[PDB]
Parts: sequence; C-alpha cells; structure tokens
Amino acid sequence: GSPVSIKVQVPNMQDKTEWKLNGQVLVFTLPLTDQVSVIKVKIHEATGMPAGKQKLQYEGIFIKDSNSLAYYNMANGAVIHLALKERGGR
RNA sequence: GGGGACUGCGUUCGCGCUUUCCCC
Ligand code: NA
Repeated sequence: GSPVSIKVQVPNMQDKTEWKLNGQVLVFTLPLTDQVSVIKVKIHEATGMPAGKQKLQYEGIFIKDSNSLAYYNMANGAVIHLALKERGGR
C-alpha cells in the first residue's frame, strides 16, 4: 500500500529516566499493510521503551501485534495512545 | 498469608501467567 502518517502520543513520565517519555507526539510514515508490531519497533527506536513494555490503544481498542493497521481502519493522522504496560500476578 | 522490583508474555484492561529475587 501507500505509506501514511501515523501518530503516537507518548506519555509524560519523567521518572522513567531510562526512556524518552516526554509527552511528545511521534510521527511515523508506514504503509497500512504494516503490522501493529512495527509501530512497537519504531516506538522502541525513538523512546528506548521495549515493545513488551508498550500498551497501545486506538480509539479505545487494545490493538494487537499481528493485525495490520488497515485491519483497524486506520487512516492518515490516526493517533495511537501509548501507555506503560503494568504486569499483574498472584 | 500481603506488597514490590525485575525477565519475558497474555488480556476482555479487571488483571492473569512467567522469570530472578527483595521485603513484611
Ligand atoms: Na469493559
């Protein structure tokens, strides 16, 4: 497909001094056939935040690695919201 | 029996699994 602009809203998390979580909006250029996992790769390259630590949400949907951006009907200027994933357990 | 930190993960976002531990 044709590459589109996808935005990622990064958290503002200054206590995470190992990453660059400064509230910025990342702007990536990717085709709509690219999988959501590619967004995590590019977020890792820009913030240092590993993919396994990223929680992505698009229009309230917890988008999954194996689906393409087109699967979620993303378009130019779509904003993906990034959060820190927190693990649980008993 | 509670809370944390991790290593990876899953998730319906409620948490759950796991890995090293650390405490109360
Ligand atoms: Na719900």
